[PDB]
Formats: sequence, C-alpha cells, structure tokens
Amino acid sequence: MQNDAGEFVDLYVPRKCSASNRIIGAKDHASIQMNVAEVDKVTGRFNGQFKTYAICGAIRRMGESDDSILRLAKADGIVSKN
Amino acid sequence: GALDVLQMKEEDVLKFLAAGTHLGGTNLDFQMEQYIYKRKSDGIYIINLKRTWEKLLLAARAIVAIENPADVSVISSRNTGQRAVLKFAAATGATPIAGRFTPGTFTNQIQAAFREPRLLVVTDPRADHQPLTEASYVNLPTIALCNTDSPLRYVDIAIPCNNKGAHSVGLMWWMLAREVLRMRGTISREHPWEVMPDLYFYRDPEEIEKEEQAAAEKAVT
Amino acid sequence: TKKRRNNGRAKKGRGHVQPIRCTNCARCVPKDKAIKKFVIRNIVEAAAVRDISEASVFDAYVLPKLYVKLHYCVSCAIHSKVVRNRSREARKDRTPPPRFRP
Amino acid sequence: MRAKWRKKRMRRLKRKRRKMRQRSK
Amino acid sequence: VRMNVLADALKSINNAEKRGKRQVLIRPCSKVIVRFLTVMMKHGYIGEFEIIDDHRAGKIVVNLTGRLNKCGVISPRFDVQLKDLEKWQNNLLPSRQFGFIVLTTSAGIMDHEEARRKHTGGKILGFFF
Amino acid sequence: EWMPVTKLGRLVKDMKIKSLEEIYLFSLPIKESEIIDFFLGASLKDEVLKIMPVQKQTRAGQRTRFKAFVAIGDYNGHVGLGVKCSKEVATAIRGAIILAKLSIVPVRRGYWGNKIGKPHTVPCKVTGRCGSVLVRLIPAPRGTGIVSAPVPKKLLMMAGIDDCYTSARGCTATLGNFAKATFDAISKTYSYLTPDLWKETVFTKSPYQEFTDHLVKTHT
Amino acid sequence: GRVRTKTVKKAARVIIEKYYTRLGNDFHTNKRVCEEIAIIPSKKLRNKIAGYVTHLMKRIQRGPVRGISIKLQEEERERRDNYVPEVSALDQEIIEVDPDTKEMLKLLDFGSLSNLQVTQPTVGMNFKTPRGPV
Amino acid sequence: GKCRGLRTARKLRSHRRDQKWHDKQYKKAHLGTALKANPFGGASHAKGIVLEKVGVEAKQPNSAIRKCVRV
RNA sequence: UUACGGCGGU
RNA sequence: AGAACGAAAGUCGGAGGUUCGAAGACGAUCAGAUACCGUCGUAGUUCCGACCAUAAACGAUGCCGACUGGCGAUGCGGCGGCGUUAUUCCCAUGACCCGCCGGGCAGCUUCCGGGAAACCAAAGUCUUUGGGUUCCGGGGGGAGUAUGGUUGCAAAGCUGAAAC
Ligand SMILES: [Mg+2]
Ligand SMILES: [Zn+2]
Repeated sequence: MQNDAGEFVDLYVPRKCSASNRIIGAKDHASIQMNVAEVDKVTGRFNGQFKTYAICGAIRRMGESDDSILRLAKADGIVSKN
Repeated sequence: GALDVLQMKEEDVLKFLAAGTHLGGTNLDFQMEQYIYKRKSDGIYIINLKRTWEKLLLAARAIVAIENPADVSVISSRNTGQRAVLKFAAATGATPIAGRFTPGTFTNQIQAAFREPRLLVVTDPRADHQPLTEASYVNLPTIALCNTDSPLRYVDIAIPCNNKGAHSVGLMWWMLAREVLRMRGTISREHPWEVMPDLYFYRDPEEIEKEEQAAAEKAVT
Repeated sequence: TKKRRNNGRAKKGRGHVQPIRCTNCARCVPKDKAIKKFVIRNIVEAAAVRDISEASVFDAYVLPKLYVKLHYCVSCAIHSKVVRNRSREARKDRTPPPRFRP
Repeated sequence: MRAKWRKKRMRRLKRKRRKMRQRSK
Repeated sequence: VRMNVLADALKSINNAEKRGKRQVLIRPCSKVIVRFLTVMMKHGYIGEFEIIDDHRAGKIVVNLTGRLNKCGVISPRFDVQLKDLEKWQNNLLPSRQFGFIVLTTSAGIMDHEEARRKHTGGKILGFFF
Repeated sequence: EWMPVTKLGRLVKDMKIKSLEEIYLFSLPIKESEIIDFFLGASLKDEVLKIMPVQKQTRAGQRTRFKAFVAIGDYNGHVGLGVKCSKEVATAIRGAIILAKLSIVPVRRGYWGNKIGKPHTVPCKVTGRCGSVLVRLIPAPRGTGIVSAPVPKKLLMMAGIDDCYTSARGCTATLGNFAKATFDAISKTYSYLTPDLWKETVFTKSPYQEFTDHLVKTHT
Repeated sequence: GRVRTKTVKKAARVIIEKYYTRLGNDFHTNKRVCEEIAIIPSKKLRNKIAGYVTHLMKRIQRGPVRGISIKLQEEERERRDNYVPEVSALDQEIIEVDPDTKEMLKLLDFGSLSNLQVTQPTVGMNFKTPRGPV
Repeated sequence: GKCRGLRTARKLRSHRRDQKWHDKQYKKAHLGTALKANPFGGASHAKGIVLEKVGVEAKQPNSAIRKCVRV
C-alpha cells in the first residue's frame, strides 16, 4: 500500500461499491457483485463480454439496490437515457 | 433496450393490456413512484409500460450473464405462478422451487436439499420473503416481479409489472422466457416464437376433465 | 420495566378526565381506564317469547330491548372474566373481538 | 414498612421532640 | 434560534453521508462556509456545489460522492497557537497520514498543514476526515 | 480423506482458488473448517482465554454447561475469535477452534507517519463495541509495543501488530465481551475507507463465474 | 386410541410409493405382500402396516396425496403441460381500456397501431372501503 | 446540557467547587470535621492503656467470639 | 365465607 | 436574585348542609378485629373570601433549533378538483367524496441509528466524542433528619450537615 520505498506491503485491495462508495468488508455477507451482459448492436445476442456492478450489504438492505442500478446503468449505456 | 432489435415490438402490447400488467393495487410505495404513470379515478395505478419493459430487458441482461444454465434458482410460493415456475425452468434449463420453501436451504449445508445458486427470481417480495432474507446471507442477486403493493428490501432488478392475477403472472414469465432465450440464439428475432402464453397460466380446479373431453368427441369418440 | 406504550390509559394530550365510578364494586376510576361493555340484551330473554306472544295483545309486536352500559373497573373486569390475561406479542392490537351471533 | 408510613411516624416524632425542646428552654 | 450556522451546516452533511445521499441542501449560506467547503473540495472529499444565490442567506446544494467520513466542528472557536497545534492533532484526527483540522488565520482559512507551512496560527474552526 | 459440500470448498480440494486474500474481497460466506486449514495450515496457534461455568436451573439440580473463549491467529494478520457452549469442557474447547477458525478476518497494518519500512500499527483509530465494552485502538509510534489489558494483549500479539495503544471503557471484567470488543475493532480495518483508497476498483471475474467449468466438469 | 404410530406410517409410505402397482384394495392380499417384500419381525405390527396400506389404497386411488410416485406424476403433464388450446385468451383483438391508459400508449406511440375502443371507467370515486369497524 | 463557551470558565470553576464536595474523599479530607472524627487526629498510631478484655461475636455467616480490649 | 406461622449455618 | 398561577387534603371566618363520609358509636366475621362488609354519624365534601406550594404535579423523558425512513388515519385552517346532495326550477356557500400543503395529540411499521436490555423515529445524528443554555446526581443505610436561617394562625415547607 505505497510505503516510503514505494512497494505494496498490504494484504489485498478491497472493493468499493458502485453506488454508495463505502468499502465492502471481508465478511459483509449481503454485498453482491452482479453482471449485466450486453449484446451487439446488430442482433441483440450475447457476444462474450459483459459489465460489472457491486452493491454493498447495507445499501441493499436499505431498499435501493434497484434505484441504484437503474440510475448507475442509466448513465452507463443501459436503457432509455431520457 | 436502446436498439432497434430490442424495441417494444408492438405485438406484445396487445398482450400486456389484455392480461392486466398495468393493473396494480391502489397503494404506491416510496421506492416505486418512478415506476408509475398516474392513478385512475377508481384508485388503480397504471404503469408506464416503457418502464416495465426496460427493466424486463435489463433483467434478461442479468440472466444471460450466468454461465451455468442449471444454476438460476427460480422460486415461487403463491398459487398463481406455481404452474409457470416449473416449465419456465423446463424452457430455460433451471431448477424450480415451487410452493413452500424450507428455511435453511441456502445456508444449511448438512441435510439433503441444500442448494446454492448464483441467482434467484421471485414472484412477490413481501409474501415470499423467506428466500429473500435467506438471500441476505449467501450474497446472491435477486429479481422479483414486484407490484406497487410490495416493498423492495432485498430485490435488485425489481420488475414493476403485477403479481396478483393469474393471467398477469403467466404472461410475465412467458415474456421473460421468450426474452431469456431470444438473447441467446434460440429464437432468431424474426421467426416468431409460437409457444403460447396459455401454457404458463394458473390452472382452474378439477372441472378440467369435464371440459377437455367435451370438445374431444370428434377426435377420439 | 414499562408494561405498555401508553401508560395503561387512553389519554395523551390532557391532564385530567372525568372521574366515574365502577358498576359492581363502585370504585372510582378515570373514564379512560375503565373497561366498558355495552349491553343490548333482548329484555324478554328470547327463550321466553313464544310463551308471551300468545298472550300479547297484537300480532306483529316489536319486542323491546334493554340498554345497560356496564363499565367495570379493571379490578373486577379480570375477576369476572370480561377481559383476559393476554400475551406479550398479542398485546399490541386494538381489534374488537369477533361476534359469532349464532 | 411503607415509605409513606415511615414519614408519618417520624413526622409524629418531629413534633414530639420539637415540643421537649420548647419545654426545657 | 440559530447560534451557529457553521455547526449545523456541517452537521447536516454528516447526517447525509451516513445515509449516503448524492445531494444535500445546506439551507443557510455564508462566506464562512463556502470558503470552508472549498477546503474539502480543493483537497477533494466532496465535489461540485451550486450556490443558490438568493437575496437573503442563500442555499447550497453539494454533490456528495462517498469519500467523506465525518466532518464535524469544534463549536467553541478555540484559539490555538502553533506549539499548541500538535496536541490537537492526536485528539481529533485519526492518524497522521490523512485528515485535516481546518482553521481561520489572518492569512486566510487554511488546513493544519498549510497553517504550519508558513508560520501562522489562529482560531480553530472545525475538522473533516 | 476429507470431502466437502459447498461450491467454495469443492473448488479448493483440487487447489484452484489460491491465497485467501480474494475471497475476502468478494465477501464470501465461509462454510467448512477445512478451507481455512487448507491455506493457513501449520501457521496458527490455538490458545484459549477463558473457561467459565454457565448454567441454568431445572426441575432438579443445576445443568452445568461450560464455555470456551479461544483466539487463533498467524503472525501476519489472520485472527479468529470463537465462542462455544457445550455440556462438557473438552468438547466445548475442541469444537470452539472449529468455530474460531471460521470467523476469521484480515487486518490492515498501517503507519503512524514517516512510512519508512514495513507496516507496524493500525491505519487509524478504530472502535469496537460489544454490549458495553468499547475498545479504542490508537495508532502508535514505532518501538512502543502493545499497550493493553491482558486479554487483548493476547490478541494484538496474535494479529502480528507490533505497537498499538488501546483504551477500554465499560465493565472490562466481563472477559468475553471485552474479548469480542477488541475483535470488533480489528475486523474493521478494511471497513474504514482510508483516503488513499479512492480510485475505482476494477472488477475482475468472480470465482463463481470463472470456475463454472469444474463446477460440473468433473463432479457432476 | 386407534391412531397408528409414525413407524407404521413411515414404513407404509415407502410401500405404497414404491410398490403401488402390485397392490390393491383387499387386506389379505396386502398382508402377504409385506410378508414377502419387507423384513417384519412379528405379526402384530405387520398387519397394522397393512391396515394403513388398504386405508391408503382407498385414498390415493382417488386423490393426489403426498404420493410422488411416477404414475400420477406421469398424468399431471396432461394438466400442466397439456391444455395448450387452439386460441389464446389474449389474442382476440377485442379489448377495452380507459382514457388515461390511451395516453400511456400515446407517448409509447402505439395508439395509431392499435384498434382499441376506449371506455371511461366508473365515476364518483367510490373506492376506499369505509373506515371504522361498524 | 453542559455549559461551553470561550468566556465561561468562572461558570465551570464555580460549578466545580461545590460539586467536588459530594464524593467521600474530598469531603472527608478538606471539610475538616472528618479530621476531628478519627481519634488519631492526623496520625496513624497512638498509645493507650487497657481497661477491660471484652469480647464480641463475629458477624452473620460465622460464629466465634472475637477478642477485644477497651483502650 | 373462612384460611395464621415455619430457629442459625451448610 | 426574584415574581404569577398551582389538584386533593388541611387551617380560619360566614352562608350552606342533598348525597357520600375521616373520627367515633354499634352489628358482624374472627384465635385476637380499634379493618375489609352492613345501619348510623361529626369534621369534611358546596359557595364567597383570606391562607399553606405539597403530589406517581408521570411523558417517571428541561426549554429552544436543525438534520435524518415510510404508510394509512386524525383535528384546526388554506388550495385545487369527477361528482353526489341541500329552499337548490339555476348560482353563492353547507354536507359527503378525491388530493396536496402547514401546525398539532397520537399510531402502525422499518439490521437508519442508538442501548445494559426492555424498547426509542427519539433515549438518532456520541471514542467518527464540543448547536446554545438552565438545573441536578456520586455505593447503600444515618436522612431530607440534628442544628442555623427564613416562611406560616397552624399543619409543615424552603435552604440543609455530620458522626456513625
Ligand atoms: Mg403507602
Ligand atoms: Zn369493579
């Protein structure tokens, strides 16, 4: 984690959420990482790549995973944009 | 859903209207005002169908992201949507949990019926909460075809259609099983998938043998 | 420990209510503690109606009623069974009991 | 013994010794 | 009855970050907080914010991001000298990698580091980390 | 001669997920006792903190159960704290280590300032409350040492941390709660967003979607 | 005082679920079956199993009790999988809607694509069932 | 709640100087009447003559006659 | 209707 | 510092005296009943006036201010409306019906969060500790007592220790 020598003396890089930005802990058992599989523009079929989203345990339990992943997606190449 | 291939496809709107699907309850939540158009004069609240279609295409963009076809645990408790939840898993290759769900199934790894999925679809969040608060532990993404009635605690891709009526549920599994194979290479978008939405609808009680063979005296008899 | 969300009584925004007195033991209670029970009992005790209606002086005679408002104290409500020891997670309701007329 | 009857029995006392003080001036 | 506008402005951001909202509304505004929030925007804990300039004390809408932990205030605006500065830094900051007690001097509003940068000390005003 | 039943343990018996560091980042529920013994085997020490005789009162005579407080750890920051009741002492204190290797957490070693070498202390000041006992772990200057009460001194020399101030508030003779209170602090070093961890976590491919091949390739 | 114990009712469910077609509604037939097919120690619990067998030979011969044996299960496909009818209960192109929902598909812009005669629903706002118990 | 402001310290130093009386140790060591109450009066040892060997029975869970004198 | 009591330490 | 109002009981004066009823007188039941129960019954319950400031005066939660979930419902206003219903064969206000907004007594819900927990949308925003300001508490007994002050016709109240 960037010591004075500059090297990585740290256990692991922790994740962060995409909505509430707080750090997902190492035992936070209600934090999901889901995938949104996009298609090609010609036919609407699965191509091989996808996109990623993480929703932490508290902000799932607070109610607004979907109010998150509608909006985060809305500005990120998923449906309507208006 | 921002495509031309993935548009509304006007055929199904004549089925979205005729099987409920804009007939909610009469009580919106605080986390579902964005999924509504207005209230009727008789208290009923309609649902701007562009909103429930853009969530339906988005949820199928979550099901295709699963690699294993035999891993999405599709579940149902209430009676409307017990016939559909079986042969939805026969049309996509899933495993169905119809009716009563044993608590201690996602997280009790000692007994026989211990199943651990990567995704689960629900009919109703409120009345079928027991897999939801058990999906609290096994950090699993959940989808639920929610009504304006239901809360939205452990849902992720909440589908805002309807869940009360028999016909309103079965279309929404038929629309989903149409779409979850059409984002795969099963139906090629122009040769339309003939499989009838009456296959999924909830079944009336036992006058069926009275009426199936009353229109079959010209087939066998 | 506090037993109830209210303090046992049905008042919030006041400081004083009507003092009334109980029915059987005459004991003074505030009006918003006491256990009411309104009684609309058919005064003839309807088993004894087909023995008076021959002796009634008409044919279609409206047999009257009797309107007695029993409002017990809480000390004699429990002893005469008109309320019951309830349970701590079936306390929190204000539903009236179901009828069962027949 | 109750506390409202511990007071009264000693309020009965604090008038008694407040009399024998006045006796012997 | 508002005995500090600084203390209740930074309280409301602190109430909203632990809820997690993207935007707040600081309901009264002054040149003592817009300079203050441009110590946590210039050092990058919060982001863009409009000032709804009204003819009385205006309103401020702050785009939160999710990096801010707690941004409280020391409501007795204590004087603190420069030798007197270090003994605060182990009382209300977590550690000496990060975090900032931000304080008004005659050279302007600064952090603790920028105040010990040149040679000036003044009244403490608040903190954020 | 050990066989599992779950996804995560079936996908480690043929050695396919390495280095526990990432099942911490995806936040899995850990299930069996043998996954944690698979990676960090022969790198624990299993010393107990208290055995107390809890008991209930019955129709005749006191059902005397027993209690085991046990902390397990490496010397590079993988501690676990178990609590278990059982009818006999030994079958509590044997089964408590299974329950102590299972609630096992990482801990982040940080710096006090002047980050000239390897990390030595907690990254900031953190708390742990468990009922009424709060343990405030404070970063320490170098060459100071573990400064605490006896029962967290047995754990702060078990998280590998060299030097860390520690204060306590409450009734700290409540040994088990003050043992779990210091565990509530050291488990949230990776829950405190330190401001040098801001840039976007590039989401890589999770082990439940990269190991779908062996999920059913050989087993099913 | 009659009610048969669980180890009768547990052992006489696996008989009826696994050997349904070898059995029927006569007692003395079923007493020789379990004589031959399951190791029973004595006579007294033997025929007491067979009493519950004939009691459920007259039960599941009519109804679908918890009898997940294949023979009835091979018949539910006539119910759930079959009845695929000739015309849908959706596609008759004769539906009725409201004047608000025709605005709802006017920004969806299928109103020019739809036939869709509209009826205003009822008027007076008599919903919201009357408050207060009596 | 408590009384904070950068001119208040009279209020704190006058609220303190009575509220220190209510524990035992500051009242028994500074009021002065507890310096008259002990027979030693600022001491730890003080001689005396023996009057009579008189014995007291110990308290509740025990039963023995503890032995005492009457200095 | 009426209905009182129970030596001390284990 | 100081002021006003303050239930019931109490004192004092004058009307008053229906009901109920401290005391007390009996009659019971009781081992013993100066008590539960019954008849009687004074002072008092009633008014006018002059007093005492004490209550589980309890929301056992100081006042003010902000911020932070929802949902049906309620009261006083105000706003906008399908309609119904009122002299009204038409209006203007009335009633019911559908909403929203402010203030208010409250409620049901919620791993917001807090807590020793009961439980609290405040006992939340508190070791990630400072919105102002007032009072008050320091193991239990001794004791709200001994004394001094002051108040009152009196009852007592206010202020209020220590030995042990
Ligand atoms: Mg008393
Ligand atoms: Zn009574």
